[PDB]
Amino acid sequence: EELVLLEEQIIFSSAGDVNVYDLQALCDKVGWPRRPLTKIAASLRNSYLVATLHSVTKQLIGMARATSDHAFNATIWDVLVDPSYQGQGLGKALMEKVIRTLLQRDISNITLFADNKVVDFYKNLGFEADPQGIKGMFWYPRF
Amino acid sequence: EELVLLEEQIIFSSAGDVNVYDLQALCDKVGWPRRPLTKIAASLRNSYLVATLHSVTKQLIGMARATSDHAFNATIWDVLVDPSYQGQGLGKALMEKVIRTLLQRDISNITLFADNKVVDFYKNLGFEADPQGIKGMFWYPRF
Repeated sequence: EELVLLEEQIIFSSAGDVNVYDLQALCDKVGWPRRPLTKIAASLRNSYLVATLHSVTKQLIGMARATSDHAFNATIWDVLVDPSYQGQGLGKALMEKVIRTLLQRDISNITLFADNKVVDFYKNLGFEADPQGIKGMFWYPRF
Repeated sequence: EELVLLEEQIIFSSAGDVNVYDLQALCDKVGWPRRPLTKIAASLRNSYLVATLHSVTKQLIGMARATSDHAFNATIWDVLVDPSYQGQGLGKALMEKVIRTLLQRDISNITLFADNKVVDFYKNLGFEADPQGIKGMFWYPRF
């Protein structure tokens, strides 16, 4: 559940205790538009998994979460690493521990939706786009 | 929550009371491989929405479900209609009431993963594949 990955030491956790203001700040640094904090809070309590990287010298520096039906499917959302800490393998390690936690829970199929600029990053983790022509689709997206 | 769509009368419901054996039979008729009934049961209890079509003259004839983080995302899974009842607009109406229920709950982005043979069916409902080059990805899929 709580594990040191690096040594300042970077700690992984799947406790899911994220302060919504800390997450907002982290989303600001990576240039994300703000979303209502009560909604962020709702999304955290109702995610199947909330996985965090913290920097204790505790500062939140990464997050990934997933939705799931606890059986067949889990979809990963909102993966981000503090840009001051990128390039050090911390995103790659966050995702690995997320995938492994979901496999540990026997979830048959792990899914995500990837921006074009970050598709190769997911390929290198074992994700595969449009398997056998399956298409990811959104309802009237505004991106 | 419970609504008549057609008149035998076809009833829509979002109660989520699905007997796992009824669902297994319905999956058999559309030619789906079986999955462990305890897992199906788990997937039903832990879906954000379980939507059913029944034929009362009660026989289960359609289902759709979704996962969700109750805020920003909902992904639709396991949409099926009894093949004896296909072509009568019942799948199209099941999906509409699913989308509308999710919008009623203020979910920002509605997602699904579509087989190639059924992508146009979802387009005609307002879904859009690979918006701005986003790619749906699975982890080591075996399809």
